[PDB]
Amino acid sequence: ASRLYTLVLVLQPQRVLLGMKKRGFGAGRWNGFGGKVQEGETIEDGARRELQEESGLTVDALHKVGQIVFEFVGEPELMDVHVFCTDSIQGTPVESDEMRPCWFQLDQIPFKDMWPDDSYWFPLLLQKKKFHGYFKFQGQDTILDYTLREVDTV
Ligand SMILES: Nc1nc(SCCc2ccccc2)c2[nH]cnc2n1
Repeated sequence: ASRLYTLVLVLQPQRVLLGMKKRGFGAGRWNGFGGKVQEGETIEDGARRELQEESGLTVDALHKVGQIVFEFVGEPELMDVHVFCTDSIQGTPVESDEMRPCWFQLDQIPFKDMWPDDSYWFPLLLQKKKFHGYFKFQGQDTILDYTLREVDTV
């Protein structure tokens, strides 16, 4: 029992783009751009769709960099999140109803105002390593169990 989601990180040589989530799931935390994958689109098409909806950006190419599975206590469906990276983007990011975008220097990442699992795997993304992760949550703040490894194929 699982459902597909996407997450996109725009990572340039000296900065990374994050959005402050204004409503819905994860509101009040900085994150990459993404959401549910729809019927009739590929996983990559869904990532591009969410990036455009939430920031206005389009891209030449997306690269697969990780997979993370989330379990929330008392929720029947696991979340299967496919994580993508890009350097080159097309456009200037703008605010949407869902997200307020800002650039961050790579030594000033706001981990205290991010999902707690990001402190574990985001460092691997910044180091350009591919990864598989699993995190079990009780509510939105408490990690009960986790696994994390580097992989050769995402
Ligand atoms: N960084 C991060 N992201 C997510 S969900 C990302 C994808 C998403 C899904 C549904 C609505 C909008 C966005 C997380 N969940 C639990 N820990 C987490 N960490």
